[PDB]
Amino acid sequence: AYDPARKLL
Amino acid sequence: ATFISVQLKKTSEVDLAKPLVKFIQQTYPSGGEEQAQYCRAAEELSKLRRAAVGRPLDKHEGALETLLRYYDQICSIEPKFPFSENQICLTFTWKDAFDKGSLFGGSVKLALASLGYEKSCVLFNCAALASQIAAEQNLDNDEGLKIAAKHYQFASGAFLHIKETVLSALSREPTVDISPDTVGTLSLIMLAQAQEVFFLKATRDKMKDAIIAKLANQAADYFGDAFKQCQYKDTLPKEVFPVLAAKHCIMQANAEYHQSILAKQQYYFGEEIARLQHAAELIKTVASRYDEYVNVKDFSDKINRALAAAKKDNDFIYHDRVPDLKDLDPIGKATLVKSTPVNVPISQKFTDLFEKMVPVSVQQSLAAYNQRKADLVNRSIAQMREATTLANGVLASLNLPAAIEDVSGDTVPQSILTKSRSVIEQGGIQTVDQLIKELPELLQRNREILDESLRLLDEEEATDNDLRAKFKERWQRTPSNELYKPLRAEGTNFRTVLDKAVQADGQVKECYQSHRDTIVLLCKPEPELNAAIPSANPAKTMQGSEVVNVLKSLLSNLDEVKKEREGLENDLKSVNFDMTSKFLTALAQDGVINEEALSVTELDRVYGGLTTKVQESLKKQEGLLKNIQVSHQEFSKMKQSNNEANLREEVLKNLATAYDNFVELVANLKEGTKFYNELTEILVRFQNKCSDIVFAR
Repeated sequence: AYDPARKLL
Repeated sequence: ATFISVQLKKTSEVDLAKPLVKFIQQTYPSGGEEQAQYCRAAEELSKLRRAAVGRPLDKHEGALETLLRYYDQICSIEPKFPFSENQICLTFTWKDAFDKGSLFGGSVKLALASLGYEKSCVLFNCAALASQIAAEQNLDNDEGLKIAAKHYQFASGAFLHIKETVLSALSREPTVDISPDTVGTLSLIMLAQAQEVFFLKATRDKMKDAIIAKLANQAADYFGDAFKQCQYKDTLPKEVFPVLAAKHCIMQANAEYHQSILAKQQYYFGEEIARLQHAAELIKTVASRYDEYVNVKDFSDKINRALAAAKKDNDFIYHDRVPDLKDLDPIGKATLVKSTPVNVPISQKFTDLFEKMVPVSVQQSLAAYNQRKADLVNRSIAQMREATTLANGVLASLNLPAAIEDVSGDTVPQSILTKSRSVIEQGGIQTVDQLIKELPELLQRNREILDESLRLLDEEEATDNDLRAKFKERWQRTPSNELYKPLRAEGTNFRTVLDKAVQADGQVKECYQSHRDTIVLLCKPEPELNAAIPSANPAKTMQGSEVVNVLKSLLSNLDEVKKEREGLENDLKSVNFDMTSKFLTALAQDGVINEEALSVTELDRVYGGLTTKVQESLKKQEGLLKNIQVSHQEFSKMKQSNNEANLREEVLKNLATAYDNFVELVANLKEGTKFYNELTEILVRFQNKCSDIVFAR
């Protein structure tokens, strides 16, 4: 669910 | 005694530490003891280049070893920095050794960001300095000869190496001095002069004239080929051409004179005279045409005496006919020289400053390998979860396995009671109520860090624009505006990260609001919970059924199949293979590291067992889900649609869905929390780059 945001790191 | 040597090439001073430390750091743990030596090596290095090139020159093994060491250490660095892409720009500026340019301007200079340029020039200077030290040897004593012979051969080998690498090593054209043809001729000149030195030893040692003749003849052959190459290209200094012509002749004469002695010892008196006449002809021309470069008088006298005396015995005693030269046999040739191969290290007692630094091709294959391993592991893992999510959602959809635990519509089925107790023991909703409450706070914390960070830049950029405004002269500097463009780019990204994180907060919160009521119920003490689950008349017909025992163990397997994914995922994550030493082997034992095939092979070895058991799970679930859907709808025949039982069924299906949701929700919240806390760590760092830079300014 927070994978999409970790991607942007 | 005149021997040709070569002048050193000039280079401009160049900050060698700069592009190196820059990268060194971009590559290691800041403050980490890696940098403690690798940055401390790129210092000694720049100080070495200074010594090996910037210094006004001293003709001794000291300055030559420094230069040799410098060649070595440069070569030992090429595979340990990213020169290949050249995106690591450092520019080397060398002048021509002879002031040779096609267009008529004295010195032609050339700067290149190619370590291959650097390499060829250092080596050329190595050969030249060697050539100058050789030329100074005392060729009257035994060690003068040994040193000269070794240096001419080294210079020969270096020049030759340069001839065979220089272009592949450079994109464009080289300055003349180092072009393959110029360096090919110089290599041959140096080899000729080493043969000469051996001719001179043979002489000093009073060896057989037959030997001395062949040695001198070989030398003449070398000097003659070098002469020829220079005849129609003039890329060497002015004095080189006459000197080569001279030494060619003087060496032919020495060959003639020594062979003539051999002829007289064999009573070939006519030959003796013919050969001396030839020698005298040669030496005579040299003496008059190259008196500027050569002294031949002693040799001329010694020949004249031998010719005079040979003619006296022959005119009066022997009366042997004197042959035409066209009719003599060739004199043989014997070479005792080899142009020396360049095999770093060419310096003595070499020690590689960056020995420990990992080849750049290895670190690139390691990273490539991890993007491949993450993919392997994540894929397998995500595949599994999705499959478990699906199966749990299906079973709920069927009221399984509550339905078949529901003997009396009177009590809480065992699976429901187990799940209930499982939830209550992990805190119940007040656990999820907390994480949901604190989420917006972890978000705020991070907005705050990012905000104070950028305000710093904004405030310092402000005073900077004011100072440049009221004090143009005393406040000249690169604007803060330009200096801060990079950091404000990280800033903006970070911002877009928080955008996504909030988006996810919203999804998780909407899921929490839409399932919080059932969960609260699920968390009640057994009797209270039971008294909230509507009763039904249980069809006792169901106890023992064929459909039931099949469904029951059909569900037993599905359960084992999913508790299995727990160890599986845990094993995927817990193993690791360090691939460095396998990459080193491929590079030492071989010319190149082919990582694709290498890592694919190691991945299959490390993870293959699991990526196959995982793969088994899925199709084993498919088999189970298919069999269950059918075997159930038969259980649906024995099923009896009475509204008392329909109500019960709704509530049971919902409590099970509630368990799933509780488990899933808690996980998305722990995930989101871990994320925001990592984000605080990364953001606090970013706040330091900001303050550090506002206070260096």
